[PDB]
Amino acid sequence: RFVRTVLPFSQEFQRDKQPNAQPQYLHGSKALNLAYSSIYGSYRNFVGPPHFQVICRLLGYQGIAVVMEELLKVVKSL
Amino acid sequence: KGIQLRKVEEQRENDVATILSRRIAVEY
Amino acid sequence: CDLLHAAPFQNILPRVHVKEGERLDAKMKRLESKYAPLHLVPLIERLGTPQQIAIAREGDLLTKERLCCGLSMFEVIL
Amino acid sequence: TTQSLASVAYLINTLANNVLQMLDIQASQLRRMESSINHISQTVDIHKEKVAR
Repeated sequence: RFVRTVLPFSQEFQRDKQPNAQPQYLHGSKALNLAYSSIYGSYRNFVGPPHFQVICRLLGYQGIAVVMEELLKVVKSL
Repeated sequence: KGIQLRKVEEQRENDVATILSRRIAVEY
Repeated sequence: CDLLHAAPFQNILPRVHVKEGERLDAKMKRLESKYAPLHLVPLIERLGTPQQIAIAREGDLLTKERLCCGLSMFEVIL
Repeated sequence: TTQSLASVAYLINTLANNVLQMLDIQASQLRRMESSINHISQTVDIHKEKVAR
């Protein structure tokens, strides 16, 4: 499993601002939103096999290949 | 470049549906 | 896991238990003829259309050939 | 009056039959073209998977 570091080296990510909408475009209602947020909050403070399963399943061969090529470029640059 | 385009190229009446959508969106 | 689910339609039977005084080959033949209705390519070949047959052949070829069976990626990265 | 009623009924019947047949033919065309479009979609998917592999 991976875990975040203590005293993090990078804080320059500047991620996109969260969009908002009515509850029926998310899980479906306020209670359902809260329930699912609580359910998935358990996956937030580590990276492990389940995350990799999801990543593979969503990226397919195309995304896996491109990501590996870009990681090779990153390591070459470093 | 894609994120820059998406940010700058944002979105841009006498339709009832539009009026109701604006009303409910403000209501949220 | 993806391959474990294509077996019935591709005729990959498991090894069967032959009890006292039974022949493994004839037993496997009986099992194969039990499941012969599940085998997709011959069924489409018999009842299908030339375009259907070409598409089925291509799809079966794609399905049965996966990296898990006789390929590796880490060594090339290294 | 009898002649008029018979003639009008005959004409309406023929029009109804013609419209029915026309609709059925169009439905058959669309079924066939749906089959062909599905085949094209399958082929395109096969090609994309081959490129990915």
